Amino acid sequence: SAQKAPKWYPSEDVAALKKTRKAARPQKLRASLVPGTVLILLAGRFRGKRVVYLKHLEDNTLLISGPFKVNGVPLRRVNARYVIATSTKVSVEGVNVEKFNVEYFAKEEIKAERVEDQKVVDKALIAEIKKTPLLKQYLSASFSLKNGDKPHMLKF
Amino acid sequence: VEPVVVIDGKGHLVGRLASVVAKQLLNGQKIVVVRAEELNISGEFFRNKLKYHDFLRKATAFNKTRGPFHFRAPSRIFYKALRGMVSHKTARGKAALERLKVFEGIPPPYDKKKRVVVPQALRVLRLKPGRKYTTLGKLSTSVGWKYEDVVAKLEAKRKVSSAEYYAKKRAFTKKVASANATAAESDVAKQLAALGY
Amino acid sequence: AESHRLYVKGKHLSYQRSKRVNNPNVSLIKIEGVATPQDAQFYLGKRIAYVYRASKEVRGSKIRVMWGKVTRTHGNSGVVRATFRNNLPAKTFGASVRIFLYPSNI
Amino acid sequence: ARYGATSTNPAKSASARGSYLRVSFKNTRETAQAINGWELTKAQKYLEQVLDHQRAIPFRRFNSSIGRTAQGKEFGVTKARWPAKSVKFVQGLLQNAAANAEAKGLDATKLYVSHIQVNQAPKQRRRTYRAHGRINKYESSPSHIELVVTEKEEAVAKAAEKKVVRLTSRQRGRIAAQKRIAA
Amino acid sequence: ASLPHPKIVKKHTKKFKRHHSDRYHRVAENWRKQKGIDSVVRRRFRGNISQPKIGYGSNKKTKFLSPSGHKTFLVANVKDLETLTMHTKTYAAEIAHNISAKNRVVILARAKALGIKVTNPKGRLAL
RNA sequence: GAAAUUGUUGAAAGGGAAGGGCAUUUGAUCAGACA
RNA sequence: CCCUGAAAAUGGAUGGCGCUCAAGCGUGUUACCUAUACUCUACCGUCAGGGUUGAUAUGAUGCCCUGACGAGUAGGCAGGCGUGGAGGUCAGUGACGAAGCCUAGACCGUAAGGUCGGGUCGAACGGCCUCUAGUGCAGAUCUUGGUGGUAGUAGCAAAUA
RNA sequence: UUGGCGGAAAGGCCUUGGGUGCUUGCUGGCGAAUUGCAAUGUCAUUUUGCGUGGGGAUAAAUCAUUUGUAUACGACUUAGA
Repeated sequence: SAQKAPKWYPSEDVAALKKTRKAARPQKLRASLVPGTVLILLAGRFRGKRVVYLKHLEDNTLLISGPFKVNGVPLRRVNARYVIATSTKVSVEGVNVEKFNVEYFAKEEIKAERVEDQKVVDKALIAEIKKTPLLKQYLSASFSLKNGDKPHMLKF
Repeated sequence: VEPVVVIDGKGHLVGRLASVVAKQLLNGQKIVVVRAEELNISGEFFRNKLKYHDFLRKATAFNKTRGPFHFRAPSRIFYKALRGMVSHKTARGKAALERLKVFEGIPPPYDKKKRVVVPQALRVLRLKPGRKYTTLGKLSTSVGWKYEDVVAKLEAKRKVSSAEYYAKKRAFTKKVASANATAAESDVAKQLAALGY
Repeated sequence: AESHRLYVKGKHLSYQRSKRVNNPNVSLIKIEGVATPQDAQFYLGKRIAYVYRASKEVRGSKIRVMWGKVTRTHGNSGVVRATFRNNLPAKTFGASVRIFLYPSNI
Repeated sequence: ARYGATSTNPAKSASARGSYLRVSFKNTRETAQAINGWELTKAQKYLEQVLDHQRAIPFRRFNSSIGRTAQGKEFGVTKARWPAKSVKFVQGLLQNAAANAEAKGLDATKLYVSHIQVNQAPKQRRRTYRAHGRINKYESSPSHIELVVTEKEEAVAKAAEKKVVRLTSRQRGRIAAQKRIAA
Repeated sequence: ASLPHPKIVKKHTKKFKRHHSDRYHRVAENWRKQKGIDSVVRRRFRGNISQPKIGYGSNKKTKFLSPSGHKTFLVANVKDLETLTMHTKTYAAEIAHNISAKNRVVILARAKALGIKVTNPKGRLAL
């Protein structure tokens, strides 16, 4: 003793953390998003797939499905900020909704519990869908940025 | 805003049309000026030929070669002054100069194909009326450009093998008009002009 | 359809630079179309991605990305500024550029 | 022993040192490079054609203010000479090795030169008379010769990699759509 | 196996070469505050090298830390090893280069009976 | 058995020098971290 | 404001291209770009003020809290880094490989420099407290020794062969 | 596949007569999920190499030798079953 040795040998204590002041509050969304809206999913497996906003979850998430009969769009979580909320509006008068939460999507192929909930929810949507015109079609078709397209304009 | 871009020099202003195309460039905008022999410039014909006159004497003493080459050929010219504004002597340069072609008269792979203008660089909106101006056409001649009349023949041509493209694109589009009012009062066409259209 | 694109087309012009000293950290955006500082205001915050192609495949792809975003109006034109995780590479002055539409607000 | 950086199987190989050779280094460089990569039996026929202004040793590195020829033309070069003394050595070793290859029991139609190197060997001091009683040097550059003659072989084959795949959960469940759909 | 420190920021990762080093074969890359009256590096002009100065030190917290976050320590023999015993999260070991192979595996072994990480366990491995 | 300085080999670059700085990209190469 | 007046020697210079209801001249309005400057925060250092002996964990020349400052030739001071040998110490490393040398392998320090992976090698040598010096090199048309590009070049041609 | 146009870099443009798909012109019915809340989520077009398989063709040049309309040497110019 290549090397000597210090006098000071640090502490091996690990600290506690300071009492802190950050309370989690409830997300205030942008105002366009009302249950009954078509969205446009800007990313993911379904980038561009026009979809229907059903419920606001607690994890801030959006519970949406297209009508699975339409368009391939199951009941699914989706993030506010990867989504364009448009004008159009179904009514979403008749949908259960209240069974859906954060525990329902717990990655704890397919489930038939989840398959049945798709049919029930869709039959109430499809009904308020067949109200308007060509809407069934607008939900099927994928949205896109054509030639001379200007989002900025393009009032969604 | 496209992959290519076919400008027609005519009614231009070397000078200005000049830039824009160098700017562009440095921003990935393959461009292809044509026609040119019909460029244009501020100033009474005379000059410029005076102007020209110099960038001519400027040589290299000791070997007239290896020195500043004085092209004649409208093309080349435009070029140059284009150029001057694109830092060549680097790579980004060059990678610039490629993007740009140039011919006097619209040859083929363009006579097709559409072309455009560059307003902000049109005589006819820069100048004030009364001021004399040029025509790279003459200029080039005059400082020796064997070929102006061989262009000016292949012009007489294609101003036709065009027109007769025309009086044919136009007797078409017109029937489409006398066969486009039969079907439109149709149902489809009133909802339409409510959304617009 | 034939179109898929649910990005805005647009180009890598520059470094911020003074007449003779440049700053690789900031980059400049030619959003194809956008002509004013307003038109740019829309694309602050929206993400970017110089995509390109290496020869030797990683990671399972031939294709790579650098994740912008757009951060402010640059002067009159709705050129805009545009930190990226990594600084764009210069060879890129004139390369195509995917402004996206997320961190959305519509 | 201990040659230069070889790069071949010594079991199918034969080697040979001259060494402290008094033949010029800048010249021998040039003959050795000219023969390098050869089929041994051709090489010797090539060097015999040289002597003999039939065909030349093309000077590449140590070639300045050499004069030119039509012999070229063959090697994409203007500047080339016939350095007998260099060759004589180089074919005095090529002789050495094809006998050194025959006590290992190598096929003489394959051998080929694989690695041949020449070096500045140490000088040979001498002196000269310059104007005004000035003595200069007047040094003979000598050479360390050495060629590794070898049985040629074929291709390799390839073999590597094992291109291990480390990719994502997002990436799996794209590939999945793929063979589920089509294949 | 760390003590939850900050981030280890280094400042100037690159070596500080000496002006000229490249150009000369005589002038080492070892650093040399230039004293030249003409010098471009002294008068720091743009557009040359930076010279080393304070400035660049590295946070007192993370000084002398591998990246792991341990400070290394020279261990010639096994007595030596037995001062680190307590401070496994803060310190580490590095066996000296001028150890026999038989006395390495011993230290190696003695390491792990007590949790301690060494930064050259490769050493001189008969492999 | 050092360097200058040479010779194979291997990798790379090169339109009137080379080299150096900040910055990324690609190519080669490597540390630790994860439990 | 234009013009004449207005003539110098390589080719050529509002920096260049080029520019003509300007990209000229005069003036006015905004927006905009950008220095190591200014504002804010982090980190380094120095300097100034402060707080902390209660034993009892590790340094009281220690551990903290607050602030303001940081360009430098000549020049002064300070804290370090390294080298030869000397007293002390670690019952230190070592033929199971010390010293040296090569290493676009790693780690540490702002740095001087340290440590280590691999190869080479064959007999001695490091940390630490301290003493001591013939102690640190790029330059002196420095010394001594070596070796280049020049360059397979100049050239080896007087005295009949 | 019929017939035409075009040479300024044509290397493209138009047109007949068929063979056959898809047709969102209007109406339907199945499938799409777990790519787990985004990660370009890879579908372009560069040039080259190695073999299977459908048609085609079956040469020069350089050295050495030689000439002197040529020539410092290379180059040039001729000659040669």
